[PDB]
Amino acid sequence: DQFRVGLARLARGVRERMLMGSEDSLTPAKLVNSRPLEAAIREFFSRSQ
Amino acid sequence: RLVKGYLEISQDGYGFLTENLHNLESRVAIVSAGLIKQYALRAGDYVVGQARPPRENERYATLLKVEAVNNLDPEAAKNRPRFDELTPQFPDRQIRLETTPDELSTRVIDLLAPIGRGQRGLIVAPPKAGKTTLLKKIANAVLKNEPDIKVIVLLIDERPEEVTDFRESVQGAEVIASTFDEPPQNHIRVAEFVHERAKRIVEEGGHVMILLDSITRLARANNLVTPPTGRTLSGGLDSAALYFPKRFLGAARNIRGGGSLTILATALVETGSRMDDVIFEEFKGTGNMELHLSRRLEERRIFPAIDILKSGTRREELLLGEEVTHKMWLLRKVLADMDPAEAMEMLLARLARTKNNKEFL
Amino acid sequence: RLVKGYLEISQDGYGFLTENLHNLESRVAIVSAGLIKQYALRAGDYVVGQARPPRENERYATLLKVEAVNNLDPEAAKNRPRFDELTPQFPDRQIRLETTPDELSTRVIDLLAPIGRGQRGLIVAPPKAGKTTLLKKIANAVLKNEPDIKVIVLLIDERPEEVTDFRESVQGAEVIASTFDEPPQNHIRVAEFVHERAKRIVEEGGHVMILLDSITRLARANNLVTPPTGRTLSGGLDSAALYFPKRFLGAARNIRGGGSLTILATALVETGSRMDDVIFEEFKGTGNMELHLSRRLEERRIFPAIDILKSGTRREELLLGEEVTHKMWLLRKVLADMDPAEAMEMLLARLARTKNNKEFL
Ligand SMILES: Nc1ncnc2c1ncn2[C@@H]1O[C@H](COP(=O)(O)OP(=O)(O)O)[C@@H](O)[C@H]1O
Ligand SMILES: Nc1ncnc2c1ncn2[C@@H]1O[C@H](COP(=O)(O)OP(=O)(O)O)[C@@H](O)[C@H]1O
Ligand code: BEF
Ligand code: BEF
Ligand code: BEF
Ligand SMILES: [Mg+2]
Ligand SMILES: [Mg+2]
Repeated sequence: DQFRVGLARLARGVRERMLMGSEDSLTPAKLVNSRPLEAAIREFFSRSQ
Repeated sequence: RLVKGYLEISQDGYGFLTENLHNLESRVAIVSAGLIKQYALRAGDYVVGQARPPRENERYATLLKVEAVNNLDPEAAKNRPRFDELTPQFPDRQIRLETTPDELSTRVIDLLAPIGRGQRGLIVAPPKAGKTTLLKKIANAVLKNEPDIKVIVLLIDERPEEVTDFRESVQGAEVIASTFDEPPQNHIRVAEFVHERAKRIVEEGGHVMILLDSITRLARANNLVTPPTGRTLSGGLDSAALYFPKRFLGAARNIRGGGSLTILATALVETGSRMDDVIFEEFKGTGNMELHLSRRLEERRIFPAIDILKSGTRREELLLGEEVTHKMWLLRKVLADMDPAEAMEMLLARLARTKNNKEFL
Repeated sequence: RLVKGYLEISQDGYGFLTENLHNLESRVAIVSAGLIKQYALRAGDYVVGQARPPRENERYATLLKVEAVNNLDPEAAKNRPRFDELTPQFPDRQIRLETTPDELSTRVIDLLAPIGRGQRGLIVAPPKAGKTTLLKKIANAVLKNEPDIKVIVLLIDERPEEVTDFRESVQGAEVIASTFDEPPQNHIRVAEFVHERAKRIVEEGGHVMILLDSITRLARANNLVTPPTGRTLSGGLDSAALYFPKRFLGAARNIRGGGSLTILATALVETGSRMDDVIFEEFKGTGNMELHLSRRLEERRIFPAIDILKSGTRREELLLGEEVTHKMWLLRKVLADMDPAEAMEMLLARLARTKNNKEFL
């Protein structure tokens, strides 16, 4: 479920970026960034009580 | 809709296409980082391509497609040796100077400091000693002798009326200027932008000259932009400020892969400030050409007010034939012993008779 | 898979193998602290050995096994006298100079400053006095007179085309360069790495000549790198910056147990800066050989433009026999009273006739 939260937040960012992404050459990076969910997993396994 | 400009890449990976004024402008065209990575574009790259009006919430038009980079197709931009990787060598190919309104000056230059392509040249004179007028003559002579070369006229911290005169008298070659009314920051920005454009053009095997009036004023701007560096050099100069002018000037070089950058810049001396003399000495160790003009020779109203003995180039054998080399050696032997004003007047009298090749004969 | 390089020990206990470029690269080979301790390897140690491709998550190749250090078996690295404890002596082994394209230059050098093994020498000249060309002649002369001796060329803060010309004209000897286009950081790094390599080789009883163009530019880089040191020496120098150049130069010495480190470096003077003059005077108190070049002789195109009277070494008796010592003493007594340019012209005319030993007869 923390995994899904991270994926949903990532969907938010990738959604904004695709529309900002002019060309379709944006899948790898302009669509993908692991910072949010990666840190979310860290938060649950460390910052979760 | 088509737009054109020179690429300026920002810290965020996206860039803008600029106009001749070499500054942020409202009409600058956006270039996404995607296109930059696509075409391996680099600062100073001249980009032409279709663009569209900015969408709602967009303040600048966006480049819809890249068509030509530095007047050529984008493909070659991917696969090309980088300017910094080009082999720097001596200028192995000379240019003969001749300008109709003053052939005396061009011929005297030919006999004193021959010019090749890739030249790192400098002219050193006190104020009011034929510097600006001489540079005008060289510009005109190039635009008559070397039309193929992208001639760029850069004027830093200098007089507005001189900008107008050269703009009008350059017959269309790129004149970029930034008067003393401008702050040093504008000067540095424009100079570096022009520099990057020139390097990008030469990357394509292109031949460029940059005629830079007031390289000393550029060095002054570099000093003032240098935020601390700690200690101050004698005469009021900063230790690390001169690194940028040095690199700037030393970029000019002969390329064994085609094209080259030749920078002819003007140096001020005998100004009563240790700063100017230190700048002169510092650039002299980097330049391959020094042409001296004497203030006294000006004061007598005899032109071109050149100091023959101090002037000369390095490796004349690479720009001159043996006959011309030995002629020049003979002439310098004759002129070494006798005074500047007398020497210049006498040389003018001899050279007024005929073109150089006949005065040889 | 075999790799090679020169050991650079980092702050972390593990080191890297570098190539001639003398900096970090992607192809440098990792060396674990274990191997360093196993074979007593140090910065500048030349390591050749079979290596392996990196595992996943590894960014550089690792040296699987050490095969040779400094071209010899690693075991001797365990049992050998450390370089800093080698007993210094005077140069007790002269090196005769003869280079065909200019044997007059090598001849005059011999008659002015005989070269030994472990020589701490310096050539002092203003700009454009053949300093660089004279160093070239020395290099060329060594490359036939002493082919055995590991000849290293270190060009610091100097002209890239000179780097190319010496690279081609050195006939393959180790030419290390870092032009004026580089920041002082690169200059210092490359110089220190080359120095450490040289000391490691000399520790092996090896002979090294380091021909260092622009030692003063190296001192400039040291001054620029020195973080404060507080107070400014006269001329803009820094009090503690010169410590590193001094140690660097004084490392050259004659080893009583075999091998030698000789460094011949080029010095700038009459540059209008107290900085250069202070550097010259400071280094003169550490060196054993000085050869002075005159700007006026160059202006007359008389080469080699040497100031004979200022030229000389210390403890010439150790490098010359009695007959040669007294012949040189006679030659200086005769030439002591003569004017620099005219004295050089006299000597050149007298030496143009025959070989030096023949000139004695
Ligand atoms: N070759 C020349 N012929 C006629 N006038 C000249 C010549 N060279 C310089 N001058 C005079 O010198 C003045 C300033 O010259 P300029 O070269 O701009 O000074 P600087 O050398 O300080 O740049 C001008 O007003 C011009 O009339
Ligand atoms: N022995 C020589 N033969 C021919 N040219 C020389 C000689 N010595 C000096 N030169 C001239 O001097 C220039 C090289 O100056 P250089 O000695 O490298 O400067 P520095 O002495 O400051 O290192 C060349 O352009 C060359 O024409
Ligand atoms: F005032 Be002058 F043009 F240097
Ligand atoms: F200008 Be020289 F090479 F010191
Ligand atoms: F350099 Be000496 F010791 F004065
Ligand atoms: Mg002017
Ligand atoms: Mg030199």
